[PDB]
Parts: sequence; C-alpha cells; structure tokens
Amino acid sequence: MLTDPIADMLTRIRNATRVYKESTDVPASRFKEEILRILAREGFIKGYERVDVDGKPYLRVYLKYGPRRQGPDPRPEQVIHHIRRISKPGRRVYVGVKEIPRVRRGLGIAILSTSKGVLTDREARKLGVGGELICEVW
Amino acid sequence: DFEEKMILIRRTARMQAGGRRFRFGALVVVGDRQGRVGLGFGKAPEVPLAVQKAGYYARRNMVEVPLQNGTIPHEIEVEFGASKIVLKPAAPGTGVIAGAVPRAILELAGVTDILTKELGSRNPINIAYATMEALRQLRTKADVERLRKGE
Amino acid sequence: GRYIGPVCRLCRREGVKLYLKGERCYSPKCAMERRPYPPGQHGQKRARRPSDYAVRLREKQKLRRIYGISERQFRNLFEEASKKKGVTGSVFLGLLESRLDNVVYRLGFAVSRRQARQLVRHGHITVNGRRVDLPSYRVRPGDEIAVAEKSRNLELIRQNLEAMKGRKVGPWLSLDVEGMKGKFLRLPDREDLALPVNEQLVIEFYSR
Amino acid sequence: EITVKELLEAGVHFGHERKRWNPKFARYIYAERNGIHIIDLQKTMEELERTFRFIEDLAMRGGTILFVGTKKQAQDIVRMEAERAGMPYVNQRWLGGMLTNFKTISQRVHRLEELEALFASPEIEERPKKEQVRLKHELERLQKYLSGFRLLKRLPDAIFVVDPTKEAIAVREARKLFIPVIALADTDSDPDLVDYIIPGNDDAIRSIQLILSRAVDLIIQARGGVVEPSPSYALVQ
RNA sequence: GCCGCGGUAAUACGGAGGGCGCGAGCGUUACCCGGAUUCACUGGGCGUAAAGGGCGUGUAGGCGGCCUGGGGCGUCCCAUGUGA
RNA sequence: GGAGCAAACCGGAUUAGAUACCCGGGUAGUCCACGCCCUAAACGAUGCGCGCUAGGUCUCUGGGUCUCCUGGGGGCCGAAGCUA
Ligand SMILES: [Mg+2]
Ligand SMILES: [Mg+2]
Ligand SMILES: [Mg+2]
Ligand SMILES: [Mg+2]
Ligand SMILES: [Mg+2]
Ligand SMILES: [Mg+2]
Ligand SMILES: [Mg+2]
Ligand SMILES: [Mg+2]
Ligand SMILES: [Mg+2]
Ligand SMILES: [Mg+2]
Ligand SMILES: [Mg+2]
Ligand SMILES: [Mg+2]
Ligand SMILES: [Mg+2]
Ligand SMILES: [Mg+2]
Ligand SMILES: [Mg+2]
Ligand SMILES: [Mg+2]
Ligand SMILES: [Mg+2]
Ligand SMILES: [Mg+2]
Ligand SMILES: [Mg+2]
Ligand SMILES: [Mg+2]
Ligand SMILES: [Mg+2]
Ligand SMILES: [Mg+2]
Ligand SMILES: [Mg+2]
Ligand SMILES: [Mg+2]
Ligand SMILES: [Mg+2]
Ligand SMILES: [Mg+2]
Ligand SMILES: [Mg+2]
Ligand SMILES: [Mg+2]
Ligand SMILES: [Mg+2]
Ligand SMILES: [Mg+2]
Ligand SMILES: [Mg+2]
Ligand SMILES: [Mg+2]
Ligand SMILES: [Mg+2]
Ligand SMILES: [Mg+2]
Ligand SMILES: [Mg+2]
Ligand SMILES: [Mg+2]
Ligand SMILES: [Mg+2]
Ligand SMILES: [Mg+2]
Ligand SMILES: [Mg+2]
Ligand SMILES: [Zn+2]
Repeated sequence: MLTDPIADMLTRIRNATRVYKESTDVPASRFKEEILRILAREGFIKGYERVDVDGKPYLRVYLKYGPRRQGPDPRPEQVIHHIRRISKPGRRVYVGVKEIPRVRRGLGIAILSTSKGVLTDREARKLGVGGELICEVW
Repeated sequence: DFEEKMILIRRTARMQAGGRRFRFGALVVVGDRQGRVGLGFGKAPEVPLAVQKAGYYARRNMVEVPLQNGTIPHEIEVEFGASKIVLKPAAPGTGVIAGAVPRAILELAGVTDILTKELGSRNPINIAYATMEALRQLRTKADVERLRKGE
Repeated sequence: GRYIGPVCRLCRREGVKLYLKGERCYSPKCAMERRPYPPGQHGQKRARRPSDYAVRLREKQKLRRIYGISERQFRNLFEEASKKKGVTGSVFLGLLESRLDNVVYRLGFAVSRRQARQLVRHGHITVNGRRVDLPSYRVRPGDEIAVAEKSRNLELIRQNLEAMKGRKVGPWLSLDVEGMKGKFLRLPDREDLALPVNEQLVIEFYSR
Repeated sequence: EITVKELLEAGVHFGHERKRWNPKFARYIYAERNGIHIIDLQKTMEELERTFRFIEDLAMRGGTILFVGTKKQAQDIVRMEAERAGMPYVNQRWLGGMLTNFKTISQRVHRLEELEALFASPEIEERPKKEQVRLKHELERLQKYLSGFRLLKRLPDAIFVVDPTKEAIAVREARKLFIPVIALADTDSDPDLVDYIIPGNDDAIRSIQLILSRAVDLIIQARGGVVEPSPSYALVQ
C-alpha cells in the first residue's frame, strides 16, 4: 500500500546497512532522487543509477561503510549510524529559517523540502527559507 | 597515574542448606582526566579482592574520549537494557550536571562542563555499562568525515 | 546577626587554617597546631568516608565561614554570580572580595574580617571620601578606601598600618601605607588568589 | 615455493560442504553442481596471496604461528607440518583459555618439564612404585595434549586454523586478544571472523596436506633452506 | 515523610553532654510546580508486569502509489502595521 | 424428542465430620425447530493492511521446461536485530 514512500526508502536503507550490503533498490521518484542527491553530495553514500526492475524503474542505492575493524565483531562502523523520518504523512512538520534543527552540533545533517528545492540544515539558513523537515542523518 | 574510584558496592546472597552465603560486588571507575576512562565490575567472596579485581577489569576496558575543551564533540544518548542516559555538550563554566554515577565517570575522563540526565531504569550497574557505550560511540568532526570520503 | 563565639573551633572543623583570628589563628595555630582535629567529644576518633554530599557541604561552609557571612547574603551572591555568563565560579569570589569589610582586611587596616566589620560598622572607614558604615557595600575599579579624620589616629590603626610594612598587597590592590589610603584596581581572577576552596564543589552543592 | 597450480588442487580441494553451510560463503562460492557447493578456485588464489603475503611478512620478521587442528581428517598433518616448521600446534582437544587464560594454562605445561626431566633423575626409585607409574602416566597425559603446545612460552602473533567452525572457540579468545586469524575453511564456517582465509576443502587430507605441506615451505623460505616435501601421500586415500 | 525505632546494653523514645544546620528568626501545617519521563507534544506503553475490542462487515473520519501542467489553501522568505 | 450421560436429589461407603472425591439410582439438561440470552483462559493472553531485513529441515496445496526451481499455507532450529 505504502502510506509513506520516503519513509519506506529511508527504512529500506536503514535495514540494509544494519546487515551490511552493497546496494538496495527502491521505486523511482522525482522527489526521492533529490533526496539521495543530498546524501551523495554529503558523502553519506556512494551514488545510484536509475536501474530498472521488470519494467518498473528503481534506484540502486550504493552504501559506504567504515574500515573493517578487528577483535570481537570485526563488522565495520556505520557511515549512516542513524536515520529516522520526521515530517510523516500522519503529522507534517513545518519550520521557518529560524526554527531549523541542529543535528549533533553540526556533526549531522538534516534534509528539508522548501519553496527553493531540496536543501540542507545549512543551505536553508544560508538561502533564508524553510519548509517541510524530511528527516535527519548521521 | 590512573585514578581509581569505585562508585558502587553491595552484598548479594546465595542460599544453601542451613543459612546463606555472601559474595561482594565492586563497581570501580578508572581514568586520568586526559580523556581515557575504564569501567569494570568485580565480584569476589570478600570486599577488597573485588575492588582490587575491579580496577583490574576496569583497566582492561578503556576509551577514546574526544574532548573539545572539557566537553564532548556532539549530543549523544544510549539505551542499555532498560536504562537510558543523556549527554548534551555544555559551554565552559557550567560544570558536570549528573547523578553520582555518571559524574564519577566523566571526571576521570576530564569533562569540565556537561549536561545529562538518567532516564528509565536508575540501576547504577546498568547506568554504568550504559555510559561507556555512549562514550565508546563519540565521534569528532575528524572521525566522521574520514568515513564520508570513502575509498 | 552575624556569627559570634568559638571560631578556632571552626578553624579546625574544616581541618584547615583560615586565619579568622588576628595573631592567634595566625600565631602557632587556630588552636590546631595544638589540636588539628574536629571539636566535640568525638574529636580523637576516626572519620567515616564523607559522602559526596558532606564533602560539598564542608567545602561550602569552609568558604562562607572564611568571609564570615550569613547564609542569607551569601547565597544571594552565588545566584547573582550564577545569573551571569562566563564561569560564575570565578565570578563568585569576585563578588565576595568586592565587599567593604573584605577590602579592609586585605588593605591591612584590620587583621581579621570580624575586626574589619567593627571598623566599617562604627564609621571609621571611608570610600572616595564618604562615611560608609555598611560592610555589605560592594566596591568597583578605582574606589579609594581611606580612614576618616575623627579616626585617622587611634592607637589601633597605626599598629595595623605599621604591620602592613614588611608585607605586600594583592595584584588587584594598592596601599598608601603612609597616607591611610588604598585602591581597588580590578576584579581578582581565581588565580590572583589561591585558597583551600574548590569553587566547582560549591557550584555542585547549589545544584541540589 | 609459494607458487601453486590449479591442477593438483583438482581432487576435492574446493568445497565439499552443502547446505550444512554458512550463507556467508557468498564471495567464496562458484556453483551448486551436484549437491555439494563448489568453491570458485579463482578467488582462492587472491585470498591466498593476501594471506601468504601476511604469512611471510610475519614469518620473515621472526614471528610465531600457532596451528590448530583437532579434526581427524587433518589431525596428524599438523603434527608433521608444525614439527617440520618448529612451530607449536594443537593436535588434540583444544582447551579453554589456552590464550585468554594462557597465563594459568602455562603453569600446567610447567608441571610437564618438571615431570619431563624427572624420568632419568636420581630421586626416582626412592618414590614408591605405587607413586611412580601414575606420574609417568600423567606425564604421558601432558605430552599428549601439549606436544605442539609444549613450546611457545608466550602468545603467538597469529594462529592458523584447519577450520574456524570446528574451533570457533579457538578464534574467539585469540580474536578477543586481537591476535590475527589465518585458517582454511570450506562452506561450513563463516568468514568475517577470519582475517586470512584459505577458502577450500577443510576436510579430505588430499586438499588439506596439499596446502599446509607447501604452505609450510613458504614458512621456511622465510629464514632460508626449503628442503624435501615433508611427509605426506602416505596412505593418502 | 517513607523504610521503621522501643522486649534491661536503644547513636531512632525521654534528659544530659557534645555535634551538625540556620539566625531575628527557626520550625510546623496547607496549597501550586519540580523531581514524576508517573498523560510521555518535546517525551511511554499493551505475549507473561495495568493494557489488542470475542470475530467480521461497514458509516463518518484519519491516511494514500509513478509523470506532467494550472491554481499557491497549507507551508516558506521579505517588507509594514499592531503586540502601551 | 429422550437410548447413553448426568447438575439438583436419594441411597451405599470413606471420614472426626464427607452436604465432596469413590459406588448404585436419578430429574433438568444433553438432541430437533422456532425465538432469546451476547458471556469465556472468546488465547497465539500477540488488532488490521503494506514495505523492508540470512538461511537450514519437516509437512499440506498448487504450477513448471517437473533431482529442481517457483506460489499460497502449516510446524520446528536459528543471521542480524528486539527483549527485564
Ligand atoms: Mg561480564
Ligand atoms: Mg526498553
Ligand atoms: Mg521505574
Ligand atoms: Mg533507584
Ligand atoms: Mg554562564
Ligand atoms: Mg538546582
Ligand atoms: Mg541503656
Ligand atoms: Mg535492642
Ligand atoms: Mg529521629
Ligand atoms: Mg535522643
Ligand atoms: Mg549539643
Ligand atoms: Mg552533637
Ligand atoms: Mg516559615
Ligand atoms: Mg530546578
Ligand atoms: Mg507521544
Ligand atoms: Mg510506561
Ligand atoms: Mg501492537
Ligand atoms: Mg496474572
Ligand atoms: Mg495482563
Ligand atoms: Mg484478538
Ligand atoms: Mg477489531
Ligand atoms: Mg462485546
Ligand atoms: Mg471488529
Ligand atoms: Mg472512506
Ligand atoms: Mg484525503
Ligand atoms: Mg499524493
Ligand atoms: Mg500542484
Ligand atoms: Mg513583525
Ligand atoms: Mg450422599
Ligand atoms: Mg455415612
Ligand atoms: Mg462419632
Ligand atoms: Mg453418580
Ligand atoms: Mg447411571
Ligand atoms: Mg430453571
Ligand atoms: Mg501480528
Ligand atoms: Mg508439482
Ligand atoms: Mg512457508
Ligand atoms: Mg526460535
Ligand atoms: Mg545475537
Ligand atoms: Zn585559629
């Protein structure tokens, strides 16, 4: 049914990285890409190619992971430690340029859709705008 | 060089035919105030032995406590079992604001000023083990970007 | 009003010289070089590991008992200090030293803080040329503290000022020994004066 | 030599396990032709080089490697390949804490060199025959378990495993001790917990030997003087 | 105040000595917020701790898939008034 | 409608008592129709729909080029993860 596509993707990613894999797909969307467009440019991931799955257009998303640690649990650190949806379809979150977040005192990023396209916690403050606060990642 | 400091001691009790026997629990914190702390829990038939073997274990466990001038680099929280701890970084002149458990750990790691609260379970033992993970999961602006460059 | 009575007993309740006496709390002991242990029937008895609370309680009493000031007036300052920004802890002692009865003790006009109060109180002290009989008076940069004419004598003043020769003043003060005048140059950072008191423990005691 | 042809490796030396596997043999698996999973011999090499490269880099700088193989299929092959390299080994039942508690385990090697050098000493008959026999029986016990552990009076710098699964216990402390792990493992055990893997038949002597036999040659070529192809093709198959 | 003290050795009752804490105040009672993250928007739960309706069907209601255009209500920026 | 069974009831036992447990009888009821009642340990003590995250083995039921692969079910052990 998918009452929330965006969230589905975020979770689609969250569930892959947790088990460590090279790439997981996700249904194509103009709005969906502009979101991944942020993660690439912010290095949160590698990239993605508008691949195709049985006539249906998906988006093979490529994940980065830290260096193979040693000792008990050699599994590497996460490039994307945490990601959760903010403005959900059951509750939209709208903030002005003065009410913008502050993920991990700068150490993180926040993605929001505004009247000037898909921006960042920063760009929003730089541009001087504000809109629906999508999520947070670090 | 290292500064030991046990913040929890107790007397458990097992039971056997006629009466009940006792072991002793020792929760000790070790550090240097440079940004290196360790936590170890020591059980032993008597008090000292535990305390002594607490610091033994407490030195076996350490940490990369990155200090941005007596504080931590970012805002972190960690859930261990049913217990929860909140570390929010504070500007100098504030001081350590926390229960008698967590402050004992932040001191031996330096930390001049920080804001915290204990949520959920207040059990020190689980609060302790909960605090180390928090620190063991701090990342400076440096530790971060490295990752976000890849290859 | 202020505290009155046994004080050498405090000198040794905290377990540290604090020179609340003139010569004595400064001679061979605050009664301590004799008995460096706590007052009361239970003096020569071992102590129990003081709790994190009792430590901050003790380290606080210490500081307040030093300036000999009521818990009233006292906390008022910490709050005013805490109200500010920077460090507060450092700012705190800043407001402590700015007291009139304090300046007098430092400027050697008197030996003890409790002697310094009697001075200010009775009106034998000046400020930019004003009769200031209020020990609560807070002083700022450049303020001149001298003696009044009706008092510029008294066999007790010459002694105090005289003893002040062969002694120095704080990096934040300056005394015209031969004239009976002094000046408050600046607010003395934590450095400018060292003490048996860890402020940071006093900050904690107030965040109950 | 360190060179190894893909022809002699053609016998069983590539996956003999099927569905009794750990699904993490992804990269290290070719196809399921006829029940068993067959391992892509190609990648083996690359994993080998990477592994041997560390083996020599470590052997040529005067290190020590501990060999573990309780398996009966690769039981004695370690004894001859470990003795032929002067290195320690575990031919029998691997004991707990042999590393993490190496400090106290050692004390029990120390009972042996006291028993060892008391088989010929003077004060022997002086102790009643009732007390003897048992002692030498005990001595036999110690030797049985500690022959390849008798040497190495300190933790190795790495450990070689005939199978990380059969011995996960052995990797677990080792791994808790930051000690690097080399091992041969068929689709049975999972990688990841392995630092340097020999992705091949960890059973069937033919495969095992083939490896270790030469493998140990590369261990000698770290100090100089690689001689005869140590004992092997005995009653092989 | 809570946990609890008193049974012929009570640091828990009563007095004394002594000590701790305040000071023209020190206590008590009552009431509001805090701690209580214990109504949880920030910021919680429902297998066994309190908690999934006995099960469906369906009304209103809440929620809703990929592309493109008009409108620009919500949302966002600026400007100005008001907010004594 | 009523063979068997069997609350209530009667008798025999056991027991200090035995309004029970055991034995012999036995009415409603248990059965059908029609109309009520609407409860329950009505339980997987787990609301419904959709997506995502290792696999191994047993079984029911499909489809296929029928060692096998593939769909819908029904159990067990278990990756990661959650859990006091
Ligand atoms: Mg443990
Ligand atoms: Mg929880
Ligand atoms: Mg609780
Ligand atoms: Mg508690
Ligand atoms: Mg401030
Ligand atoms: Mg407070
Ligand atoms: Mg008595
Ligand atoms: Mg008693
Ligand atoms: Mg009492
Ligand atoms: Mg009493
Ligand atoms: Mg008294
Ligand atoms: Mg008393
Ligand atoms: Mg009152
Ligand atoms: Mg408060
Ligand atoms: Mg809520
Ligand atoms: Mg709750
Ligand atoms: Mg639920
Ligand atoms: Mg119950
Ligand atoms: Mg229940
Ligand atoms: Mg139900
Ligand atoms: Mg329902
Ligand atoms: Mg109902
Ligand atoms: Mg229903
Ligand atoms: Mg509808
Ligand atoms: Mg709608
Ligand atoms: Mg829509
Ligand atoms: Mg539109
Ligand atoms: Mg305005
Ligand atoms: Mg009867
Ligand atoms: Mg009868
Ligand atoms: Mg009778
Ligand atoms: Mg009957
Ligand atoms: Mg009958
Ligand atoms: Mg009736
Ligand atoms: Mg369900
Ligand atoms: Mg069929
Ligand atoms: Mg199924
Ligand atoms: Mg299970
Ligand atoms: Mg697990
Ligand atoms: Zn004195």
